[PDB]
Order: sequence, then structure tokens, then C-alpha cells
Amino acid sequence: GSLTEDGLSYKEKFVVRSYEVGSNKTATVETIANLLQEVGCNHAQSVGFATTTTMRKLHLIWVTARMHIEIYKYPAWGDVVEIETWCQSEGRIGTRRDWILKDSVTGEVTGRATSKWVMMNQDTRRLQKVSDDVRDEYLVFCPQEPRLAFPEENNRSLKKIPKLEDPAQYSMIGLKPRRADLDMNQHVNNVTYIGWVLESIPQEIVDTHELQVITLDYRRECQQDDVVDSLTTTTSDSQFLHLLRLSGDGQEINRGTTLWRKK
Amino acid sequence: GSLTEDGLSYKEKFVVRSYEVGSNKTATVETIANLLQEVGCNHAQSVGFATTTTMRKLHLIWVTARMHIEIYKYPAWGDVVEIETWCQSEGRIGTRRDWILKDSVTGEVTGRATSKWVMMNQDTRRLQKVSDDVRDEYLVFCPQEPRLAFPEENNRSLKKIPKLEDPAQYSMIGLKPRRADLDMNQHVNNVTYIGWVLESIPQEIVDTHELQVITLDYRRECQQDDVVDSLTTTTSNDSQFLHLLRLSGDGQEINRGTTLWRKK
Ligand SMILES: N#Cc1ccccc1O
Ligand SMILES: N#Cc1ccccc1O
Ligand SMILES: N#Cc1ccccc1O
Ligand SMILES: N#Cc1ccccc1O
Repeated sequence: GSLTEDGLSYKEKFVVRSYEVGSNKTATVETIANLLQEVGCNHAQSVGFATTTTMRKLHLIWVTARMHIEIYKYPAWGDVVEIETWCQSEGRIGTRRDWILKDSVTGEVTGRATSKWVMMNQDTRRLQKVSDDVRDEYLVFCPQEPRLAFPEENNRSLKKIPKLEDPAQYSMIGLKPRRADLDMNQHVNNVTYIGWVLESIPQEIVDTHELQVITLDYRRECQQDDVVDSLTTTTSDSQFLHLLRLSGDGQEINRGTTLWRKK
Repeated sequence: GSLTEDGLSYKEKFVVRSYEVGSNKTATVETIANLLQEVGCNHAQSVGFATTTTMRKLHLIWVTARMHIEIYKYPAWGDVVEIETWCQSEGRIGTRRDWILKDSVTGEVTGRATSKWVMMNQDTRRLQKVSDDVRDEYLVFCPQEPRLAFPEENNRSLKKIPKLEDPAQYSMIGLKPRRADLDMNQHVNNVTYIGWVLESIPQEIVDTHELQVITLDYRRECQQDDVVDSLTTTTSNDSQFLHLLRLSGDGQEINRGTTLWRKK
């Protein structure tokens, strides 16, 4: 991978692996989400990091608030997918990281994604919002003119998501993380939550449709000893409303929506 | 990746990813097992496949009976690991696939692995000794002189594993696969079973030790609707454990194994 000519975005190519594909022999949306995370980390490394020494001193970290992914064509097993990523500050609110996925052979855009990140104290888990001196440190690595993977005014990535009301149409109960679901800091990987959302989609949908769009809000983290229930109701192409909540008290951890196109 | 000069082994390099590492910022044993599977798959593709046209006609597949991995140094996040793999027939019993892992910078061997595979009818699940006509088709892609990743006299890779007796010292109950644990044929990925074995190792061991050796026997498959219990008992500067995976209800065995850990 490498920073582009202007040093304001980063590109990396990936060969889709045999264990990374589903039954149609194309990459799963979780493999795609793992690759977006990987190119995001390689971008942060290439420019000196994604916390600055200032954030590290204040015990401040970046945390995902929302992930939105739209795929037109999933890369097949053995195909090379090229991914370009960049960041942009959105004022005191937080920062956005965008991605563009392309077929390396044709050069056509096969997917796009956008995420919203907020600053949080690592210990108290309190938000606080982006400070003046911290922001300045990041500004030099972001384009100043708006560069959006989803430019359209009031598009799918910015839509408010409602809370699913019981009884849910479908559910997968008692989902628990294992060591492979944790990251290097022993926290559940953000991609695991996407997998848990998808657990309550009926197999008949998975067999006859392809996932086109997924939007997922992150409200609270699932700890190593937590148990999750994944709820799904049809709201319609097929569209679904999703809710992840901790098995006991029913505390919400995530809410989202999915849009599926008939194969 | 590419077949070597003699066309009898295959090499591929991998850059360790950020989500592939544990708390030490080095690759997990499950990341390593996934990479061995990937280089095995790329080797089969580079030579025409890992079923031959005759096996597909007969509804015959290769299935793993045993996996044995020994790691000296786990590659760090960002490091390039080079893996060489080859196959050898072991008569009518079945075939063996071996791997050698190396640090791409130093050229030193950082790990090695060996696996035993048997032929099985895909539908009846019945095992069979490898026939001559099928065997002959594979022989041209394997070295004829023995090439072993574990040459040693009574090496760890060939040791018989006993059945853990209740009560187990440690256990992780109610483990279930999710869609990410399945392969392209909707079967639980062989690496998931390694993860499930490791689930019952106490966190204190994981924090103070590094996994050196894991040997795992595969007896039966966990289906999509099955639930698994992972049992572990200490059998021992080094810690050794006996492992058992069994289906949560009736207690039917799916896997047995052993692990050896060295103090960090
Ligand atoms: N904000 C921000 C940012 C920009 C370039 C690379 C890494 C980052 O976290
Ligand atoms: N997640 C998780 C986890 C952590 C330590 C032991 C077992 C687990 O499933
Ligand atoms: N047996 C065997 C074998 C050898 C080279 C590549 C793939 C194989 O299944
Ligand atoms: N394993 C598995 C699985 C298959 C279909 C739906 C949900 C699942 O966890």
C-alpha cells in the first residue's frame, strides 16, 4: 500500500482469500469491513500514528459511531480489489473516514463506504468532543475541500435509524464473542457486530439475495462476558430494521438497516 | 505465490494484518492456521485442481484427520512471513500436507506444520483407502523421496491422544458457529475448531505463556445447528494440556488434542 501523490489519501490492493468468501465464492461483507479497517490502519501508520501524542497524553481515543457500506459487486475469490481511503474533519463533532473500492482489472467502482468517528476518554468512556489543539494536528493529513464517498444531499448514509419494537420478526439469541473476535487491545472487533446483525437474517434471504447496503450505529460496546441477542424485522428489494441488545437487561449496543437485491 | 523451480512445492508471502494479531501484536495461531489453508488452496489451484476429475465423478473429497503446528516465533503485525508447502502420499492410508514458515527478512524457520488427510465419500461420509487410479493422478505433483517437516524419531506430530475424562479442570460451554465460521461449502472451517479448543485455556495462561505446539484430531463435524463444549485439563517452565470438544447434548466427540505452552 501507499499514500497517493498529494499525500492526502491512501491506496492498497488485496487478493481475496479462500476462507474470505461465502457460498457464491465472492468476499463476504465482513471480509470487506475487515479490509476497510486494514487500509485505515495502514493509512494511519504511513503518516506517523490513530491517536496523536497529545491524545495519548490525555487518554483520548477515536471510536466508531456509525459505519455505512454500499457494494455493487463483491470481488470473487482470487480477484484483486483496490481500496482508496481518506479522512476529513467535520468540526468539533468528529471525523469521517471514507473508502472507495475498485476492481483492479477494469478500474470500475465496485463499492463505497463512510464512517463517523468521535473522541472519547479511554477510561471514563465520556465523549467531550474534538478540541482545538488536537484538531490542528490532524488537519495537515486531510483534504481541505470536501471529498465525499456519498455526496448526494440527504443520502442513505445520513438517515436516522429507529429503534426496533418487540416482538421482532426474526431473532438469533445468546451470541457470545470468542478470542478470535477480539482486537489487540482485547476489545470486540467492530466487524463482529456486523456479523451479529446478519445472524438474524433468514437463510432464504441470504440464498436468494445479495446484500447491497448496510448502515450500523454503535452505541455501547459488548464486553468479553456479555451475551447478545440479534433482532430483525422486515420493513419493505428487501429492507430490514436491526437491533443488537445485551441478553439480560436488554441494553442497546447497536441499531442498523440492510437493503438486499434479488440475485 | 508460486510453484518452486521443480514444481513439487509452493511458496507464498503474507503481510500480517492489524486484525490478525493478539495482545502481543503478533499473529494468532488461528491466523497462522488460516494462512496454511490459504497457501494449500493456492498450491492446489496452481496445478489444476483439491479433487481430481475422477474424485468429483465418484463424489469423493479430501478431509482433515489431524493438524499439528509448532511455532518458534509468531510474526509481528506488518511483518512478512514466507510459507512453503508440499504434499506426499502415505500409501493407501491417505496423504500428508506439510508447511514451513520463515521470516522473510532473516530467512530463519519460525514454524512448521503437518496434516493428515483421508478420502471420504461426500454424501455417505464413509472413509476409504485411496485407490490406485486416483492415487496415480496425484503422484506427479508430489516429491517421491520422503520430505518431512517433522523428521524426528518419535516426534510430537505422530503421538496418540487420549480421551479426557470428566470432570474436566476447565470448560467453555455452549459454543456455536456463526456465518463467518463457515467455508464456501457452508461447512464449519477447520480453523474454528482450533479456536474452540483454545476457548477453555485460562486467560492467566494466555497472558503469561506463548503457545508452542498444538496437535488436533478431527473425528466428526460440528453442523450449523450443533452446540459445542470445550474441555481442558492440565497434564503437566512449560505447561501441557489435554483437550476435548464434544457436542453439548449427548456428548458425542468431535475433536481431541493437546497444547504445549512456554512461559513468556
Ligand atoms: N483524522 C485523521 C487521519 C488522517 C489521516 C490518517 C489518519 C488519520 O487518523
Ligand atoms: N471474547 C472473549 C473471551 C476472552 C477470554 C476467554 C474466552 C473468551 O471467549
Ligand atoms: N496429494 C496432493 C496434492 C499435491 C499437490 C497439490 C495439490 C494436491 O492435492
Ligand atoms: N453456522 C451457522 C449459521 C448458519 C445460518 C444462519 C446462522 C448461523 O449462525
